[PDB]
Amino acid sequence: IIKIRITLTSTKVKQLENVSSNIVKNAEQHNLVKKGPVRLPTKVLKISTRKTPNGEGSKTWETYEMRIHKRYIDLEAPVQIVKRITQITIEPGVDVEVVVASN
Amino acid sequence: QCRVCSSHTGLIRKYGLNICRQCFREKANDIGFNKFR
Amino acid sequence: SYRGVDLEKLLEMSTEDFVKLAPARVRRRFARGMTSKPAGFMKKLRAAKLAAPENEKPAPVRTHMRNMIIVPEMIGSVVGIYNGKAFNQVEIRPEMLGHYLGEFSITYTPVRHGRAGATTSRFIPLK
Amino acid sequence: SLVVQEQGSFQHILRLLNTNVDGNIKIVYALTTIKGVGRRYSNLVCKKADVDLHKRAGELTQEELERIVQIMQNPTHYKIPAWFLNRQNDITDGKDYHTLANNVESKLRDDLERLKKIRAHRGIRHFWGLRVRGQ
Amino acid sequence: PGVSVRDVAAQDFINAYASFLQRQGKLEVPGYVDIVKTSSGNEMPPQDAEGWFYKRAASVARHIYMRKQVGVGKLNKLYGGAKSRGVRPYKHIDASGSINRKVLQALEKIGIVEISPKGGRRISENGQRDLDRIAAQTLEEDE
Amino acid sequence: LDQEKYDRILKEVPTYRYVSVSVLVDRLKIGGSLARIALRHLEKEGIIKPISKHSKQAIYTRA
RNA sequence: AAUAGUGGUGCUAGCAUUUGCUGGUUAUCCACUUCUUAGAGGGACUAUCGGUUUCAAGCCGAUGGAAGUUUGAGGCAAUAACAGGUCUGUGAUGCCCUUAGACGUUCUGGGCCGCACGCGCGCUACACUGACGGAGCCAGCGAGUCUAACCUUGGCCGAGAGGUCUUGGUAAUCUUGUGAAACUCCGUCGUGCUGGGGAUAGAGCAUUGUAAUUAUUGCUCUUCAACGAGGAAUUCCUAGUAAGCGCAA
Repeated sequence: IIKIRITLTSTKVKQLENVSSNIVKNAEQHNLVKKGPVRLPTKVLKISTRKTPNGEGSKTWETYEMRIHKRYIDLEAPVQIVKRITQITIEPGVDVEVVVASN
Repeated sequence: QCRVCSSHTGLIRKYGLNICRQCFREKANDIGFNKFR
Repeated sequence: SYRGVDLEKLLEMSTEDFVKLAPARVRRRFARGMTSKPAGFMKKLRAAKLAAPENEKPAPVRTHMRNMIIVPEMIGSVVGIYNGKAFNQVEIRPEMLGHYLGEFSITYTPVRHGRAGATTSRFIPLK
Repeated sequence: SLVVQEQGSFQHILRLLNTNVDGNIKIVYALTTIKGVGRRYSNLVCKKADVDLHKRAGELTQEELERIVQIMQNPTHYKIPAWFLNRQNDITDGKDYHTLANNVESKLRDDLERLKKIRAHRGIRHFWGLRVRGQ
Repeated sequence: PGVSVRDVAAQDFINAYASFLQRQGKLEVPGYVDIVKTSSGNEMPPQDAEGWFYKRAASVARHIYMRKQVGVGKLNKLYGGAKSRGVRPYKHIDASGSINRKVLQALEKIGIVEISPKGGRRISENGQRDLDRIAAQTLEEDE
Repeated sequence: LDQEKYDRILKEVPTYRYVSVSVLVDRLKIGGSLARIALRHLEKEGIIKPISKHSKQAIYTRA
């Protein structure tokens, strides 16, 4: 019966809109109070490294990339409602977290 | 450390992975780095 | 006579105000660390010291010599044994005070031009 | 501003310890013509002199040429800090002084010749540089 | 017919204000104002012999006007120059702190700017009824 | 050091078309601040009909 | 959409005041998505008219349009003699001493670091479209602390350099609006190798580690020395492009 907050920061964007849909699905079949999935600015990683094992040759480089997407939802529910549904929305590559911060 | 492929120099100290860069191009796939641009 | 002081201030002044009459690096390199095994020359400098007539030879021990400050406890002593290959012949002259013990040994022979008649390099080339 | 017309009385040659000054310039630029004193040093002493900061040689009071070396020869007497000096904590006497034009060469050779020949208090491998490659 | 601080000149408004402060003389002016310049990057103590100490102290009040708070690190990273290094390329200036530490404390004695609970020194109703009122005294300089 | 800053300027001002620092440095004794203070005195004298002025330069003509 | 923002209602300070223009902050509360961020879609095809051509592929104008140079920029794509492709590649070479090893370490000074010329790809110039001094004051993509010292703001002392007391930040929240520089006004300066240009230097105070001499770097004051646009020659950089100006990893 406490306001909670869930985060999920994954790297397969197709496998994050199935999870964020079924989160808001079973909450709205029980019709709790909620606020929509707020989508944060994504983070990209990069490292320039030149493309030769030895050093003998012409010079330009590579650039590698890795994309991290992160979005989070706030929620309030009785604890018996939420403690079951957070255990049936598992999927590989996906991270789930629960925050009950009510300072 | 000197990891493998005749390298103790040019290590990638960033992002806490510590790989010799000769042996990064063949391992950058399965880490999950990919080139796009 | 650094500060206009008596230049015979040899045993009367300790190592502490020795640092006070000195520039800033050893004015930091004084509590820089309480050395024990690198304080092993001083336990062996007194093992052979001042038991001689005028003008002596100390008991040098193989060290890494180049790094310590000069002590007032020196007269003419020919410090330096083998500690590697580049030899460190360190005689004491008489009392020229406030310095490292490193600035005496062989580090580079000052050889002039062998065939340096191309002084640095060429000009823009043309044949 | 205005037209002030003085009767010349301007000295192409000055006499401040063998320094002959073309004094048709600003007086802080006049002192910089001597050695050992620059515009980072001469800046405050004319501000210590409490005069106009635009004058030429033809309008200077005659006591002030005595005054400017008097503040110079008594540097720490009239609030000059330690970081406003050239020669500081000497190896021979430990005191702190500044230098005029014709004596920067004093405390120069004798202080280098000990590092040149005598293998001095620090100069034993600082012993060939101004001797073999830069003599 | 009533103005804020925001609708006057920028350079000229300081000049008329500091000249009034030149008539005031109620400033702890330390002894070393002749020697110490503004930063390390500048080459010379300024061509102003006197009023520069009135100049910086006026404009620091002018900058806390629109702002919420000012510490000391901000006006260090403020003061309009480029560090020369000689033959090496340039770098940004950073300003000295002792000449700013006291002149921020030199306005608490006259009821202008004081410490916020958030952690910076800001104007309150002391200046907000007087510093604007003497900024309202600059409206006579508009004609 | 009394007449050269007294007759060619206090009498022979209105002879030209306009006035800038170019005409005043035609004497090799009138330096930069000396030429600068000339108009700085003459603006008080009212002969200058000003057109535009800023810190790098002015545009001044005579009466 | 309190990890973005405005719009009110307020507590609340100025207020010329008099209706008013600037503030006020946790939570004073409510209502909002235009700007912001990220998912889902849409939109441009050389469209439509006028020329031109074997009337063909197309190329030139035109008006519309966020966009009409493959719309701007990249990534990705195998024929070949460089016996440089070697990681516990093995050569899947039999002599390298290949077993008191001349392959390890700790434990040692000396590797790129010695006078009189460079083809080393611009760096700081040679100045009034300039220096110096006062002000005015604007950004983008990236980064970060637990078995542990990373970011660092106030209050601190001091001229910097720094030192001390605190916090804040596992990340749109904190550093950070990263108040960057050129440029911008107001001045001082006066064309001389002068205040342009600081190249070798001596005196000093600091920090980082086991240790800075042969200056590891940084702030003081001094000294100001080649250097007046460059002979013959010859260039990584394409319309928000060439050039300046950055000071983020």
